[PDB]
Amino acid sequence: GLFGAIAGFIEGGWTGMIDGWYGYHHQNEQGSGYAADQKSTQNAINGITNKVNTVIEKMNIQFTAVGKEFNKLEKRMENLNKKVDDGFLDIWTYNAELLVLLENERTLDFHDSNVKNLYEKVKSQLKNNAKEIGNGCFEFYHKCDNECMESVRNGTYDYPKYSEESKLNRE
Amino acid sequence: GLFGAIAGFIEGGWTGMIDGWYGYHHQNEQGSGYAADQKSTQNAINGITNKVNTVIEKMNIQFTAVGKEFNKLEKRMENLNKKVDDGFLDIWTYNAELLVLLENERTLDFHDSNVKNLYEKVKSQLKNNAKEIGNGCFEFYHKCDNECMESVRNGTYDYPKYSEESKLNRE
Amino acid sequence: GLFGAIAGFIEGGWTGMIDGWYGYHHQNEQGSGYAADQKSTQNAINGITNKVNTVIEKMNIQFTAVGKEFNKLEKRMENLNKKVDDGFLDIWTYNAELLVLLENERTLDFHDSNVKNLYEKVKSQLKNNAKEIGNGCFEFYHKCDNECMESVRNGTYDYPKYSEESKLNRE
Amino acid sequence: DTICIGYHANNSTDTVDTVLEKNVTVTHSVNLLEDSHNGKLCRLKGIAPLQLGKCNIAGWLLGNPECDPLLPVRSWSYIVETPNSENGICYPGDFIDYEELREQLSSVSSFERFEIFPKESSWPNHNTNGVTAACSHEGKSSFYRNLLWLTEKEGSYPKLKNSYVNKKGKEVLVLWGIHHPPNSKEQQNLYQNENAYVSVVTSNYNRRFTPEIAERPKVRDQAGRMNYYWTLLKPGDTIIFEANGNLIAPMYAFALSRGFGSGIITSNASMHECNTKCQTPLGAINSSLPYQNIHPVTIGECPKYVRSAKLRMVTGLRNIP
Amino acid sequence: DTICIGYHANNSTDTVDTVLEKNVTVTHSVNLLEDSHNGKLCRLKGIAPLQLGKCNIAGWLLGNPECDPLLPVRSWSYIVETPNSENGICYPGDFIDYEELREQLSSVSSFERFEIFPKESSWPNHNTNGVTAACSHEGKSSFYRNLLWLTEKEGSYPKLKNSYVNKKGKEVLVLWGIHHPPNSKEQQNLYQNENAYVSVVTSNYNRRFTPEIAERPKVRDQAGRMNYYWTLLKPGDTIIFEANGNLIAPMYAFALSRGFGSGIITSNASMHECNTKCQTPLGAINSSLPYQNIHPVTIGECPKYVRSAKLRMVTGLRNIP
Amino acid sequence: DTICIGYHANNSTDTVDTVLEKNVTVTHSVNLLEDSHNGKLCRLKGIAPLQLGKCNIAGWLLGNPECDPLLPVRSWSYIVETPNSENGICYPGDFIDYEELREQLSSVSSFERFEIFPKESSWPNHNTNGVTAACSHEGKSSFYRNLLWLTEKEGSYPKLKNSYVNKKGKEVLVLWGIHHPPNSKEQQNLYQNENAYVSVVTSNYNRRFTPEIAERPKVRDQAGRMNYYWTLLKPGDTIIFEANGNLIAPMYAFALSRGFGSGIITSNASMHECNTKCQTPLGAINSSLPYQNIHPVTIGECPKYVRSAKLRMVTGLRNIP
Ligand SMILES: *[C@@H]1O[C@H](CO)[C@@H](O[C@@H]2O[C@H](CO)[C@@H](O[C@@H]3O[C@H](CO)[C@@H](O)[C@H](O)[C@@H]3O)[C@H](O)[C@H]2NC(C)=O)[C@H](O)[C@H]1NC(C)=O
Ligand SMILES: *[C@@H]1O[C@H](CO)[C@@H](O[C@@H]2O[C@H](CO)[C@@H](O[C@@H]3O[C@H](CO)[C@@H](O)[C@H](O)[C@@H]3O)[C@H](O)[C@H]2NC(C)=O)[C@H](O)[C@H]1NC(C)=O
Ligand SMILES: *[C@@H]1O[C@H](CO)[C@@H](O[C@@H]2O[C@H](CO)[C@@H](O[C@@H]3O[C@H](CO)[C@@H](O)[C@H](O)[C@@H]3O)[C@H](O)[C@H]2NC(C)=O)[C@H](O)[C@H]1NC(C)=O
Ligand SMILES: CN(C)[C@H]1CCN([S@@](=O)(F)=Nc2ccc(C(=O)N3CCO[C@@H](c4ccccc4)C3)c(Cl)c2)C1
Ligand SMILES: CN(C)[C@H]1CCN([S@@](=O)(F)=Nc2ccc(C(=O)N3CCO[C@@H](c4ccccc4)C3)c(Cl)c2)C1
Ligand SMILES: CN(C)[C@H]1CCN([S@@](=O)(F)=Nc2ccc(C(=O)N3CCO[C@@H](c4ccccc4)C3)c(Cl)c2)C1
Ligand SMILES: *[C@@H]1O[C@H](CO)[C@@H](O)[C@H](O)[C@H]1NC(C)=O
Ligand SMILES: *[C@@H]1O[C@H](CO)[C@@H](O)[C@H](O)[C@H]1NC(C)=O
Ligand SMILES: *[C@@H]1O[C@H](CO)[C@@H](O)[C@H](O)[C@H]1NC(C)=O
Repeated sequence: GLFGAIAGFIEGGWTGMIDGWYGYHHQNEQGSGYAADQKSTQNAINGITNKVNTVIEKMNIQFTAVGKEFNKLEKRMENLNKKVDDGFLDIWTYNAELLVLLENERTLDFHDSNVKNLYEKVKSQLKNNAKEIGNGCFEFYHKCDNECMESVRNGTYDYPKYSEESKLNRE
Repeated sequence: GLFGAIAGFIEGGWTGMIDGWYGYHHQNEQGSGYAADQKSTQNAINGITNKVNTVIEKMNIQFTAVGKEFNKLEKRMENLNKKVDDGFLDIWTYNAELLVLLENERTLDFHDSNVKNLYEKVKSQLKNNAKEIGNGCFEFYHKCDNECMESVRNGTYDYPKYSEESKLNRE
Repeated sequence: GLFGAIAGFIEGGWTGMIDGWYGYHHQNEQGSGYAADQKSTQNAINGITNKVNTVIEKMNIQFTAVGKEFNKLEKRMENLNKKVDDGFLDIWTYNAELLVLLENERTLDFHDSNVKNLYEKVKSQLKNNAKEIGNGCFEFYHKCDNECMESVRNGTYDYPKYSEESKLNRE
Repeated sequence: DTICIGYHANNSTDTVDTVLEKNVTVTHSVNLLEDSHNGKLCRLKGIAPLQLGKCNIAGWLLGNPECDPLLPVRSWSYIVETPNSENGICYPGDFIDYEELREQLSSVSSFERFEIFPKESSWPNHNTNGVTAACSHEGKSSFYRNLLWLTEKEGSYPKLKNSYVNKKGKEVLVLWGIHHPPNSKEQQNLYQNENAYVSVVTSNYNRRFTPEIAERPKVRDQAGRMNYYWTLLKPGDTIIFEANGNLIAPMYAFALSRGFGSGIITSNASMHECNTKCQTPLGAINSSLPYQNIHPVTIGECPKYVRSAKLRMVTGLRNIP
Repeated sequence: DTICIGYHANNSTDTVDTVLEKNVTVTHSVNLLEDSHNGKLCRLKGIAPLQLGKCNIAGWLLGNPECDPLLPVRSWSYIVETPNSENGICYPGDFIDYEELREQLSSVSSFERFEIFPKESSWPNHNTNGVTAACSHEGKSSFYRNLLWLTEKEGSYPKLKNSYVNKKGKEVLVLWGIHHPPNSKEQQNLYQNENAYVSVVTSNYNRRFTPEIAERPKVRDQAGRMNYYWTLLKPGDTIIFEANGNLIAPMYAFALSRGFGSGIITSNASMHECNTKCQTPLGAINSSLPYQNIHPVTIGECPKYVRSAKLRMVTGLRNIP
Repeated sequence: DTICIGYHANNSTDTVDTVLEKNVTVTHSVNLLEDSHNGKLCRLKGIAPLQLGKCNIAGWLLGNPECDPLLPVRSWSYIVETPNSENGICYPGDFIDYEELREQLSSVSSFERFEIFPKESSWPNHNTNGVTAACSHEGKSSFYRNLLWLTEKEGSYPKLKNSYVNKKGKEVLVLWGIHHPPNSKEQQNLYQNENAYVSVVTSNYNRRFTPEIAERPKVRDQAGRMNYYWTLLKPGDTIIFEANGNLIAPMYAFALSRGFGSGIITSNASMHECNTKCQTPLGAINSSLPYQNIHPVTIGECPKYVRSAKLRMVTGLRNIP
């Protein structure tokens, strides 16, 4: 994708995370589990629901539209009516297919951006207290319990609390 | 936004910076102040002015366009004239509203990108001579006077000049 | 650009790299040379070829479309035929010019993204075994022969293999 | 201890297309194209259509005797013609401005069939019993139910003169015909005058008709012709018929009510006890989707017709399990 | 010591919409939709319009006496009709190809009203003083200013024959009428011949008119009818009128100049001493914006009409003070 | 030791436009707008066009003698008229529904010119040798090749009656004319009857024509007029002509075949030994591009016409050597 996260440095998705589009997987002495980031998922849902509604609202309802009849001496008028009907159908088919293609590309890039931004938020919090092991995973240089993991997930990670221990194990 | 700077890791804007769209705030022993980045602001202004002019230029001027009259035995032709007028109005209203919505989304993402790129330019210059304290701010590990601040703003920061002092205070 | 690589922190392009859109230049004791990244270039080629084909496929072939004749007592019908022909021409000219402008902007941003993602892939591999010297170049803290360079290019760089030597020269 | 950043995946096999890539499998998606219909003719917004059965518009308005007679008053939301309407005009000729009349009926929501000139009161000095084998009924010669073939009585065709004042408060559609015999011997036999004429006048209509006699190729075994004419009589206006021959006089007229959103369609589907907001000649559509690919002809509040086979917008992510 | 990266904010309350989000407050924005007009009829590119006042197109061209007479020569940029034009055709009948004539006038920029057949020189053997109560003026019976009702003189209606050669170098619009009395007694009284005819011929026009006599409903208290006809006489061409009755002869014709960008509109606004590049029936528009939502009918160089209520493009950033 | 990330550059000077920036030099690009044609009239999908030469549609169908006679049977893909077609109708008058006939011919792919009424077999009691100076040939008076001017023979004009049955299996286009002398002396001289009439009838066509005699301005030195009429005779149907004067009888008719994708264009280009899938009045287009800016009139499989001067999509990168 444009932001390099989905199908990029994060190779695959998580079937085990069913509660959201983006989230975290943790592993410490207390166990393991998946936790969706509710803030980013809900914000994305609102944006995407906005996009689909905008596409539907932009297309007015088609009210009654039937054909006309012409006698054998009105061929020019009949062909003009056909040219109008065919021309409008050409444009609306064109507009509809292109709008979906264009918005589909942006939607996938939008999801790619959210994953990258979420990744950078964690990386900017941990700093040198952890190391990038690839695949979007961080290995802590200190013990990180469930309360410590929750602090990373909600953006309140206490970096000074673990700096001394991390530096020792970072050696 | 798509690039995570505006309303992201930089929470809010600066009412005190009136001379540009993007810029710097500094704090040292000589005082504090706001300084807009003229290069990025002027480049963005040229791009945005380009976009608005392109939208206006793409819409040709509407020359004279009035209605027609039909007698009681020309109802089919009257309804064909109405179908043409309504159909064109449907398409142009559709094109106009969607173009604004699409370009508005890109314009906000364009500004988000400029802030992020400006942030990364400073970060790539300071390297380990300063530390990321969040909210888009850097705290220097050395004394940085007005001349030193100007070097960061115009891309000529002398990293080796302060490496020894920064390493000492970085301890 | 939107991602800041092309015409950004990588100032200019390489006329000496003729085998691809993105690639690497290396310099060690065994010599120097340009090597295109075949994976990213081929993927971009497939995407761009997709985009051009989609634009052409979305425009149906124009089958026979000639004018009509009207006598001196059919001026209203003649002007209706002109209004239909002019109106459709206005829309298709509008759609064609805007589609090219919009896709051209996205195409340049697409190439900018590929360079940035390629740069970040190398940076995430080398970590602290090398230093960012600007202009998109990395200076190794250890000897890196042709086999070592090939490992970076294909994503199999052995970071632990050189950590001790890099740390010594990093001093 | 480790923490990882990741994204959702599932068992979805939905695919979408983008400008850069096709057949992208995605976790969630929304279909925007309606392609399903029920295959039935339904009531539209609570009002049933007017089905003409074996008749087309021309046959119903003139009163072709081979179609089942309708109730005196009908109200509808759209008009259905069968694709093989064999019963139309039965005596050959020209229906003047027929297509314009069809366009007028496309905005009519109700009719009342009433006797404008009563059969046994309006023409005391003329014969009104004329029938033809072209408009047969049950194997016997007959004629249009709404018209009357006036001919000579006791060897004479007096100059007739009759009028009607529109006191219905709605437009009244009046139809009549002009007969053109194939030779002068028949013209004298039926109408007793060779230089005959028909005059029809209202406040805004003024036309004079004259027979044009010549031998013609047989159409439905008739060398004669009948030309059919109509006009809309405004509320409060008078129509006057004057003729000394060849007039196919009106007997029943239609008081018409104007409505919105109606139209005429051709369909072989059957009427069912169902209600819809959108009707096509193939069937009814129950959908809130913005597009459909079922039929370009629509009545009611309908999705926009497009030629596309698939219109799917991705809502979720690329699916990589 | 610290340095920070930031972006602009201000007190702006302007909002824009995006595909992903609505009611986004932004620092700077540009309105693209013109919604203001001055509510007046103005000169268009330095040329004043032709206001018909109480007349419609039909009344002005025929010369209805209830409208103020115009100057012999006028040049305009557009034509204004009032929504309640009571003065049009005053003697009831049909204006043949009236809508086509209106379309022709939409590309006319000037007229010269000149005497094609002088009143006291062209018809020495016919009475030209005919007037009717339908075309009244100041409570007295009158007639069209551009036409002449020819009737019998001294009990005789000689077969007239008059012609005009177009030496104006521009198209000449000629109008005439045909009278249809309601009974043969009046036809003989006015024109002395029962089988009368009117012939009008040019190099490209060739039509013959014959009266059609019948009793008709009273329209403006007249059971008779007058049918109005017109043709465009090409430069250098001749028109010949031949009749032995029922001709409403032309007296004044119009030499027409062709222009570009003109049209006919209906408006109740008043003319003002102003100049504009864009005129709508509601008022004039002074704007460089690409869109407007004021009126779909426009004359001049105008923004494109759309149904939208708001079209605002953001130029600045999201505003977060 | 160093490793660097970079991108391609070359000597390309191609420029593209974006919404944010114009005159962007790019490494690779694709032109989408076809602006080249060969300037010749070519065969379309292997079929040569029908070139009318000095004739227009009217002159060819009536058989103006100043044009080179065509082969009895022709099949074509499109019809070419020259911009200065001087040879059309040579005897002045009106070609009724001429534009409708042109529209019919736009979907015709073949004709067979055959004798519907043989010259020396169909009119034994009438003179068929009438010629006029208006339709001259080699400096001598002549007449249309497909029509016959019937006049009196031995001081008498018997009431003629002739018919043709369509046994061609295709529609037959029949053309005829009606002559209007400028005075009654000539009407009696040519046709011996003053109250003459012409009748033409088929199963779906029924019209009666009557001369209208008056002095008219000279057009091509003729004060008389000839009105031209046509009808399409359905397969298996009969057409009957009945007249006692003024009939310009048909002699040759056209059996027509229906096709797809054809049309009529005006062009001064010359026919060449070439083949194309797309033909414009300026020349043929050989291209797979989606757009063209050569001409809005196209025949065949053609790119879409747009007003743009440049439509270039970038495929490569911004070029910064
Ligand atoms: C369009 O996108 C779909 C979504 O993935 C593609 O469908 C998948 O295509 C593969 C290959 O044709 C199908 O078969 C698989 O092939 C391997 C090779 O032998 C076989 O061992 C597997 O067991 C499997 O059958 C796969 O079932 C199919 N998945 C579906 C239909 O859900 C498709 O190929 C794309 N392209 C087109 C042109 O449709
Ligand atoms: C559309 O966008 C505008 C731009 O912000 C929104 O306008 C603002 O809406 C709030 C809430 O309705 C207004 O009232 C505020 O509410 C708090 C709660 O009590 C009150 O204490 C504040 O003093 C303030 O009055 C606010 O004034 C208003 N700002 C404006 C109009 O400039 C608006 O809500 C958005 N939505 C819609 C549907 O318009
Ligand atoms: C459109 O984009 C093209 C692509 O670069 C621009 O073309 C280049 O423009 C420059 C300046 O007009 C040309 O001249 C150069 O100027 C310097 C100044 O003296 C001179 O020393 C150089 O030797 C050189 O001649 C340059 O040749 C030209 N390159 C081309 C045509 O390939 C162009 O300016 C842009 N703008 C417009 C309005 O076309
Ligand atoms: C006329 N109809 C068809 C229209 C009218 C407008 N809507 S609507 O805009 F709401 N459509 C959709 C349809 C689907 C979605 C979507 O992907 N999910 C819904 C929210 O949980 C998401 C989720 C589920 C599991 C795990 C993680 C995330 C999945 C969205 Cl976001 C919007 C439909
Ligand atoms: C037909 N009319 C309406 C059209 C014709 C084309 N133009 S135009 O394209 F120039 N429009 C605009 C309108 C506004 C802007 C804009 O945001 N600022 C102007 C430049 O200083 C910016 C600034 C101000 C203070 C601090 C920081 C930055 C604000 C721009 Cl960039 C373009 C208008
Ligand atoms: C109707 N015609 C005109 C259409 C039908 C569809 N195609 S097509 O989509 F294939 N067009 C193009 C045209 C050009 C390109 C392109 O930039 N390069 C081709 C691949 O090597 C690229 C390269 C070369 C040297 C060094 C590095 C990279 C250059 C592409 Cl990617 C697609 C044309
Ligand atoms: C974040 O999680 C921590 C648990 O470590 C908790 O103490 C804190 O209150 C949470 N903050 C928010 C804003 O939820
Ligand atoms: C950048 O600022 C420094 C001040 O520290 C100054 O010496 C230098 O000349 C400036 N460079 C540019 C290109 O403006
Ligand atoms: C990558 O390059 C190295 C050379 O250092 C080679 O040993 C390895 O097999 C390569 N891997 C792939 C997947 O090409």
